[PDB]
Amino acid sequence: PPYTVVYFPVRGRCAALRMLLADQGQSWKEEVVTVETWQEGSLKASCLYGQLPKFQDGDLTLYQSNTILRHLGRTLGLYGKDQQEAALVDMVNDGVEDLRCKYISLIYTNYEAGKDDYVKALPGQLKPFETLLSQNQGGKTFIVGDQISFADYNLLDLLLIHEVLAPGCLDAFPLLSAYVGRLSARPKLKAFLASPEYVNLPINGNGKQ
Amino acid sequence: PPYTVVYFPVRGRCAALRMLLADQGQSWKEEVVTVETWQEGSLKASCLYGQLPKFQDGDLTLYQSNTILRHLGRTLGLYGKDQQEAALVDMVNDGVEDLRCKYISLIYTNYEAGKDDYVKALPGQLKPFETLLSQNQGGKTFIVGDQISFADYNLLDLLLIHEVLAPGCLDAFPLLSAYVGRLSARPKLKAFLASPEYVNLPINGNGKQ
Ligand SMILES: *S(=O)(=O)c1cccc(S(=O)(=O)N2CC(Cn3c(-c4ccc(Cn5nc(C)c([N+](=O)[O-])c5C)o4)nc4cc(C(=O)NC)ccc43)C2)c1
Ligand SMILES: N[C@@H](CCC(=O)N[C@@H](CS)C(=O)NCC(=O)O)C(=O)O
Repeated sequence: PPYTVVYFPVRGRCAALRMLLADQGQSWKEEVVTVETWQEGSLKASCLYGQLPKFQDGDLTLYQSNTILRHLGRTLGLYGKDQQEAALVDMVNDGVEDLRCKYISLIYTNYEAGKDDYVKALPGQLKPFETLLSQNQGGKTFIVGDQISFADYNLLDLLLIHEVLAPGCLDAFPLLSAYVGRLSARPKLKAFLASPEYVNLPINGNGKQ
Repeated sequence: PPYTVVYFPVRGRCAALRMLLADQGQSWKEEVVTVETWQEGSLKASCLYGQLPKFQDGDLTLYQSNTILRHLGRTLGLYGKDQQEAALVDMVNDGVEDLRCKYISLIYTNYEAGKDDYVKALPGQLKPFETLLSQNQGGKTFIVGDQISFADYNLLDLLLIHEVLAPGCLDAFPLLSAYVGRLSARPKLKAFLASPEYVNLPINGNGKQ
């Protein structure tokens, strides 16, 4: 198997790259890291920024989830068909990252106090991606151009975890909803999304969702 | 003039890309947006994510500073020599981003209370970049490979603003220090870093630093 994913037993910042790997018919080894292993200290100390995911593609070793996604996109043709489209994919993914940061802050540092304000503010954070969809072939293909990209898998995961956090949060965004259903029903992705290696994992690392 | 930058009269999220543009001998028109004009509300409602910088290259239009950086590096040859080096540059820029986010957070939401602990934690946040330099040509060329990349400009700007925040914070990191000196000696970049266009601006939108 060409790829190794080294992460905690969490969906987290690895859910999107896992989706990408599964939907593209790739195989990969999961190295699961428990609390005991991480506290041991040597794995962490070997990690560039002392964090996970760690990712192996042959004898290339990568850290940072967004770096990993861009890498897979580069080498599996999921980065747009020209340089202009590649910039657009960078835009979209960076917006996805900003919102994911806000989500992670809510989850890990302010769930009970912040959830109401967060759900009240969420439609403003989702409207940019519906605008994006509506300007690209009526939103009936992918988020950028007419072929799938790594930003699609990233945006999809962000949308799914938000539909967990605030159910019905996509009712006001018909295009984003049809987009979730369409990408979710792709066959290899569907299979992965229903497998135990996905369902048995919590979204996050602190029991909140 | 091919390029248009549309950001507040600040350095902020634009200091790096400007640096790159100046160092590559590029010309660009600056459109300056005051807080009064911003607070009017129209330009903000036309911004994809409600933020600036907004960037125009021909009739391609971009938002997000990292998107702009990656686009400039893709089109100017500052994004590695092969796919592996591009992935390493990504890994570096994302590390830079994380630290930049911590810095932005401090600067805007907790300067007085949080500066002391920010400074105490800074060496561990810098140690990875010292390690990277030590494994690429003795730290005596660039952060990745043997030619400059957009990650170099973003990292340089990060280090400069941290030296202003924590004087001598590079005392313990000889390679990062010599790096700041070397890249700043580059002719076009030195010229730009002493010009009024750069010098007359505050590091951040709220004058803290
Ligand atoms: S850049 O101008 O420094 C910049 C950095 C990050 C984000 C942006 S922005 O999205 O385009 N945007 C403009 C405004 C930043 N800003 C402010 C200001 C003071 C307090 C806040 C609220 N806030 N902003 C940020 C980034 C956070 N945060 O914690 O992440 C918070 C809570 O914004 N004041 C400003 C004054 C000027 C100016 O014209 N000075 C002479 C410019 C920008 C600016 C948020 C921009
Ligand atoms: N910027 C990183 C963030 C990864 C991250 O913070 N992961 C957490 C998992 S909850 C972690 O590594 N925590 C361990 C630590 O910092 O010791 C990425 O995108 O990969």
